[PDB]
Amino acid sequence: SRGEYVVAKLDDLINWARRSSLWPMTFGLACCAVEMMHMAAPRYDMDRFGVVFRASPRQSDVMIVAGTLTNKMAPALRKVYDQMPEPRYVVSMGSCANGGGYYHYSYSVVRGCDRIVPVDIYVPGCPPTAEALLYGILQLQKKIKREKRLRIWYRR
Amino acid sequence: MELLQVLKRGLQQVSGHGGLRGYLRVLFRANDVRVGTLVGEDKYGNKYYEDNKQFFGRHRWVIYTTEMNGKNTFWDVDGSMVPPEWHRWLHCMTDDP
Amino acid sequence: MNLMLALLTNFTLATLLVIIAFWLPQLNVYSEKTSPFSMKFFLVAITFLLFDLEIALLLPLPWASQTANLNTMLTMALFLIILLAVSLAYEWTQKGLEWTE
Amino acid sequence: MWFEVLPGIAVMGVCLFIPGMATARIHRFSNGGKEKRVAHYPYQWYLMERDRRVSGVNRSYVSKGLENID
Amino acid sequence: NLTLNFGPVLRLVMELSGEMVRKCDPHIGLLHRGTEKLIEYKTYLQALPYFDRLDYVSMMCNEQAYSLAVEKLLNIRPPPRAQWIRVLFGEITRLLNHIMAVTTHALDIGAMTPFFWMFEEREKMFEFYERVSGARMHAAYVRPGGVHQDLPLGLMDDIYEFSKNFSLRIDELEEMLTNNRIWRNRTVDIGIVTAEDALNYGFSGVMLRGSGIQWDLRKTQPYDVYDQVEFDVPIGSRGDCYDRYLCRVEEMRQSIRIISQCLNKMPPGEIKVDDAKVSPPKRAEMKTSMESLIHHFKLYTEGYQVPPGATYTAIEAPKGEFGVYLVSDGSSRPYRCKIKAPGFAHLAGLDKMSKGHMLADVVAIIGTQDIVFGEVDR
Amino acid sequence: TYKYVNLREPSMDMKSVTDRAAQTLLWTELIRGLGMTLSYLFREPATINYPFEKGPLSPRFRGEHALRRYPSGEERCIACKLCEAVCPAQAITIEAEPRADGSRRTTRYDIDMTKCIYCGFCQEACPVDAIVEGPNFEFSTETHEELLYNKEKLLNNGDKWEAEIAANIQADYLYR
Amino acid sequence: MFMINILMLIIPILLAVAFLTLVERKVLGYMQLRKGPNVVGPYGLLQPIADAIKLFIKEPLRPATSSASMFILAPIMALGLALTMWIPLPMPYPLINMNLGVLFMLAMSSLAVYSILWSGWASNSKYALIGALRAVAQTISYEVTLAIILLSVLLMSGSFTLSTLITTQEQMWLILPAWPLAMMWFISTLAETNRAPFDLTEGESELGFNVEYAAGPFALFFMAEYANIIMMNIFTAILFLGTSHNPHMPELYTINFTIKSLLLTMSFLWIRASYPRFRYDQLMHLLWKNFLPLTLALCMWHVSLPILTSGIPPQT
Ligand SMILES: CCCCCCCCCCCCCCCCCC(=O)OC[C@H](COP(=O)([O-])OCC[N+](C)(C)C)OC(=O)CCCCCCCCCCCCCCCCC
Ligand code: SF4
Ligand code: SF4
Ligand code: SF4
Repeated sequence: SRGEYVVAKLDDLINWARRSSLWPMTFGLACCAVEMMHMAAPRYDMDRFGVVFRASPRQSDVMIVAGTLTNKMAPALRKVYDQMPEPRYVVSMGSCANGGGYYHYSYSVVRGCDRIVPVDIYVPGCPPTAEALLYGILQLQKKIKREKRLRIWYRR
Repeated sequence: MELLQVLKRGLQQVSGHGGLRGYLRVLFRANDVRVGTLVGEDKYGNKYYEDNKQFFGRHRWVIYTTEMNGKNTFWDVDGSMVPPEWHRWLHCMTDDP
Repeated sequence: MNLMLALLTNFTLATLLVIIAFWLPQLNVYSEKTSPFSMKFFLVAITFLLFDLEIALLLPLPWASQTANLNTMLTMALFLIILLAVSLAYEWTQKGLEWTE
Repeated sequence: MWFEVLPGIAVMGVCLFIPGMATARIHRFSNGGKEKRVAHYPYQWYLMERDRRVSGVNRSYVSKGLENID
Repeated sequence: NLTLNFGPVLRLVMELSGEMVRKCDPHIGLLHRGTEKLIEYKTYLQALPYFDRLDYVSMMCNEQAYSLAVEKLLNIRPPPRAQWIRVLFGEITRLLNHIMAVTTHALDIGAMTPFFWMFEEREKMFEFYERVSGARMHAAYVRPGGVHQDLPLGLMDDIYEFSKNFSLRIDELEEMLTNNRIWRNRTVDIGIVTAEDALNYGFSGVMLRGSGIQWDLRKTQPYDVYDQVEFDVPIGSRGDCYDRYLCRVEEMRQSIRIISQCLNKMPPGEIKVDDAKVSPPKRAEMKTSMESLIHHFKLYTEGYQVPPGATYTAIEAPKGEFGVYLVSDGSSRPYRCKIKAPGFAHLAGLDKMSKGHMLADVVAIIGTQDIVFGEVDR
Repeated sequence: TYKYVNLREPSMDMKSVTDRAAQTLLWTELIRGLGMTLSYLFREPATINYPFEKGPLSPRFRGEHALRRYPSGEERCIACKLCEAVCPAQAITIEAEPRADGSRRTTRYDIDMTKCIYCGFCQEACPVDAIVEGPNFEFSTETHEELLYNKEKLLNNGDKWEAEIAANIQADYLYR
Repeated sequence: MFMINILMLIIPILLAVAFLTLVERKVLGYMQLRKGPNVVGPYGLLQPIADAIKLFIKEPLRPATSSASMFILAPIMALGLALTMWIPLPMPYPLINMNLGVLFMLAMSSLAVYSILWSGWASNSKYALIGALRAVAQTISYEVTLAIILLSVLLMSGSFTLSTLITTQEQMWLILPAWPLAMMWFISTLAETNRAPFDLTEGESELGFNVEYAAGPFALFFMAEYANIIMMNIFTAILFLGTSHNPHMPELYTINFTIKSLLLTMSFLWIRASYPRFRYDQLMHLLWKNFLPLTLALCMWHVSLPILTSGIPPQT
C-alpha cells in the first residue's frame, strides 16, 4: 500500500475522532448564551452529537463566543484562548461577537471578537436560533472533516 | 400481548425500508429507522415522509439525497439542501406539501 | 508469585499508558505557545488518624469471637467502641467538629 | 426510547462477564477439569504438597485413588 | 485573609478567613455596552429593541416598561385588547424568567436535571414568541401605543393547551427540590435579609416579599389591566433563600392563574392606538391613503415627537421593580434614558447578605438574587 | 390578596414526630425524588432528529434578509431609504441614481449581517415589500466578509427563496 | 496461563470503563427527557472510541509543575491501584485467592488518596492545593465508616476472605439482617469516589485538583475514577447481595453477579441525576455527626448480636 493511501486513511481516523468528540467551552456573555443553553435542552440535545454540555477550558476543543465582548472583558477572553490545548477552534455566535452588532458604535464594545481571536465559523442572528447554532457546530464538523494535516505533512 | 406486538413493529421496520440493506442505510445515514408515509420527492432526490402519530416536531422528516449539485452527500448531509418549496412544509410553516 | 506478577502488570501498564500519553501528542508538532494554614483542616486529619488507630484495634474482632472467654472478650470489645464514642462526644461538645470561624 | 440504552449496557455487561468466565475456565484447564485447590491455612497446603509427591508427575491436581494401593 | 480574584461575566474579589467570607466585592462592567448613551442617538422606536437585551430572560416585560413610560409622556392610551395581550405575554414572560431563575439556581448547586425538564417548556413558550413576532427571544412586539400585530389565528388554543399541562411540570420540580433535605440545607437560613435592610438597600421583587414585606406593584400601582385579574402575592416569613425560592415557585402558579383569565377575558378590537401620529397605519391603508402614507413615511424616518417632560415609570418585572427615568426634550430622540435594573441594587447587597457564610453559599445567594448582567451593566 | 409560602407549624404529636423520624432515618423523601427521575427514564424523549427533522416555525419568522421583485421581474425597491432610516443598528447602506430608463433604483444596497439585530423594522418600513426577512436561518459562514451582503447577494437570495417568501407573505399580510 | 488471566481481567475492566461513559451519558439523557450520544455509531456505540482517540492526540498543557516527579507518579498510582483492587474479587473465583482479601481492598483504597495529594503539589497553584486538601479530608473521613461498617458485616461472616461472603449468603442476602449498614455503606462509596452529591472536585463555583492534566493524563485519572465506581459497586453486591455459586455452572454466578453490579452501577448514575450537591461542611457533618454515631452503635450491636443468639460464624 502506497504511503499516500496510509496517510489518507489516518487523516480520516483522526478527523473523525476530533469532529465526533467536540467538547465546547461556552463564553456566555449576553443573551446569545440563552440560545446556547437551548441547544443543550431536550429539543436539540447537542450532547447526542458528541458535544458535551459544559467543558472546562483545559479540556475544551472549541470556544463559543456567545455574547457581546466589551473592552473590559477582551483581555480575559484572550487569556482563555491562549490556555486552550490544540487543536482549538473558535465559533462566533450572534451579531455582537460577529461584528459588534447593535452596539457596534459603543465606546466600550469590541467590534467583533475576530479582532481578539481567530474565528472559524460565524453564526449570524440576534440571537441565532438554537437550530441555527447547531447548524454552525455541524458546519464546524464538516470543516474539520476536510483537514489534511497528515497528507500535508507527508508532502513536506 | 402488547409486548409481542412491540417486537413485531420492530421487525416490520426492516421490511418497511426494503430489506436489511435498506434498513442499515437509514440507520447509519439518519440514525433513525422509523417508517413514514412518503409525501413526495424533490428534483434533487430528497424524500419527504410524515407520521402523525409522532409528537409535534418528529411527524415530518427528510431523508436527504445521496448526490446534490454534483456533490457526494451520502455522509455529508446539510440542513440547507432542502429547497424553498419543501422548506416551508418541513418547518411546519404550512400544512400543505 | 502470581500476586507479584499481577502487581507488576498493573503498574507496568499504568506507566506505559502515562509515558505514551505525554509523548503520543508530541508526535504532533504544535506551535510553541510561550508564556494560608487553616487549623480546621489539620484537626480533621488528626482526628481521622486517632480514629483510624482505634479501628486497628477493632479489626481482629471476628477472630476474637472464637474464644472461650466471650464474657471477657465482649466486655473489652464494647469498651474500645464506647471509648471511641467518648472521643467523638468530646470533640462534638468542644466545637471541634465545626467549620465556622 | 429507553430501550436504546440497552446496547451500551449489554456491551458493558459482556465486558464485566469475561473476567469471571475467563478465570473459572482457565482454572479448570490448568487443574485437570477441577476447581483450583484453595490453601488458606497450613493444613490445606500440607495436603496439597503431599498430593504433589503422591501423584507421580509433579502435579497436585492429578489424584490417585484405590487403583494406586496394593 | 486569603484573597481570591475569581474572575471570568462576573468577577468576585473575595477575602476568606478559611471557609468563611469576610468581604465580597463584585466587579461589574464586563457587559457594559453604553446602552443608555446609544439610545440618545436613536428615535423612540429604534430604542425599543435595546430593552429586550437588558434583562434577556424577561424580554417582553422590559418592552412593556419602556412602552408605558413613552405612552405616559405621549399622553395616549393603548386599546384594551393590547393591554390584555401585554398582560398575557407579561405573565408568559414571568414563567420564562422563573424557570431560568429557579433551574439555573438549582443547576449551579448541583441539581442539573430540573433544568432540562423545564427548558422543554421554555422551548414551547419561545414558540408563542415566534408566532406573534417571528423571534424566539427578542420580539420587539410590545411597543408604545399597543403591540405590533394581532395574535395569529389558533394561538390562544395552543396557549390553553400549554397552560393546561404546566401545573404538573411545576409539581415535578417541587418533588425534586421543595422537601429535598439537601436542597433545604443549601437554602434555609442562607442570605437572611431583614425587612428594614431590604428597603434601605433598595431591594424589590421577591427580595422584599421573601422578608414579609407585602408589596407588589401589580397590586399597589397597577398598570395595563392588572386590576382586572385575581391573583395572590406570595409572602415569605424568614427572608432566607428557601423562602424566596418558594415565592418564585408560587408566582409561577399564580401566573398560570392570570393566564387562565387573560384567555377567557381577551376582548376584540384594534391592537395599537388608533392615532396614526403615534402608531403606524395599516399597510393596506398605507397604500391607498395620502394621510396614511405621509404618517408611515414620517413615523419610520423621523419618529414621533414626545412632549417635553421626565417620568420615572416602573413595573413589577419578574426580577423586581424595573423602571426607566426617561427625559424628553420635545424631539423624536430621547434626551436621557436611565434604566433602573432591579438586579443592580440586589447585587450591591451581595456583600451584606454574604456576611458570615461559606464560599459555597455565595453561589446560592447570587442565584436567589436572580442576577442577569445585561440589566446590571446596561 | 396574599398567601404564606412557609408559615406552617409542624404538629408535635407522637405520630407526627415519628413520621418525621422515619423520614429522617429512612430517607423517604429522597427516594420519592428517585421515583421522579425513574419515571422520566421511561418517557419518550423530546429530542428531534436534526437535520432530518426541523423545529417548527411560523410565517412571521425573521431570518435572512432578501430583496424581492414584481411578477414581471422588475425590482420592488425604489431607493426610498426608509429601511436605512429605521434600521436601529445602521446596518443598511444605500445609494441610488436614475437608471438608464429613468427609474428610481439603487446602485448599492448593503446589509452588514454582523451589525443587524434581525429586528424586522426594515420589512415593516418598506412601502413596496422590497426588503424582507426570509425564512432561511442556516447561512453561517467561514469568514467575516461573507456576511457583508451587497445588492447582488440580496437579489440572489430573493430569487432563491421567492417561492417560500411569497407564500409566507400571503399567509401574514392580513395581520399587517 | 496465569498471564492470560491477568489480561483477561485488565482489558475488560478498561473496556467496561470506556462504555460506562456512554451508559452514563445516555441514562442521564433519558432521565432528562433527551437521548444522549446516538450519532457516533449505532446508538452511540462508537462514542467512547472517538473520545479516547481524540484525547490521546491532543496537546497536553503540562504547565510548570512544582516537581514534575509527582506529576507523573500521581496518575500512575491512581490507575495502578484501581486495577489492583480487582485481583481478589471472586466472580466467583478470584484471580488471587487472598485469605485477607477484604482487608487488602481497604488497604489499597487508602493508598489511592496519595494520587489526590501528589497532583495537588504538582499543580503549583495554591488554590489547586486547597481543593486537593478538601478532597483528602472527605476521602479519609468517609473510609472511617467503610472500615467499621465492613467490620460489622464480617462479624456475621467470620473471616476476611471475600469468597466466604458467598457462603455466608447461601440462604439469604445480607441486605436483610444489615440493611441499616447497607444504607451507610452505599453512601460512603459515593463519597469515597467523589460522586454526586459528594463531587466537590467537579463541583464548579466552589473548587479540581486534577486540572493541570489534560488530554492523556486526564484520561488516566478519569479511567481510574470510573474503574473504582464499578469496583465499589461490585464489592457492594458481594457484601450485601450475595449470589448462589454452583460449582458445576460457574457462569450462572457471573451472569447474576454481573447484573447486580450493573444495577448498582446505574444507581450511581440514577443518584447523580436526582439530587443537588452537598456543601463541604455539610458532608463532613454527615459523616462525623450522623453516620459515625450510628456506625459505632451498630458495630457494638453486631459484636454482641451473634454472641447472644448463639450465631457466631465459623473461623474458617
Ligand atoms: C432489634 C434491634 C435492632 C437494632 C437495629 C435498629 C435499627 C433501626 C433503624 C435505625 C435507622 C436506620 C439507619 C439508616 C442510616 C441513617 C443515616 C442518617 O443518619 O440519615 C440522616 C442523614 C442526614 O439527616 P439530616 O440532614 O436530615 O439531619 C440530621 C440531624 N439534624 C437534623 C440534627 C441535622 O440523611 C442522609 O444520610 C442523607 C443521604 C444522602 C443522599 C443519598 C441518597 C440516597 C438514595 C437512596 C439510596 C438507598 C440505599 C441503597 C442501598 C443498597 C445497598 C445494596
Ligand atoms: S447578538 Fe443579539 S442575542 Fe446575542 S448578545 Fe448581541 S444582542 Fe444579545
Ligand atoms: S432586521 Fe432590523 S437591524 Fe436587521 S437589517 Fe432589517 S431593519 Fe436593520
Ligand atoms: S428596500 Fe424598501 S424601504 Fe428600503 S430603500 Fe428600497 S423601497 Fe425603500
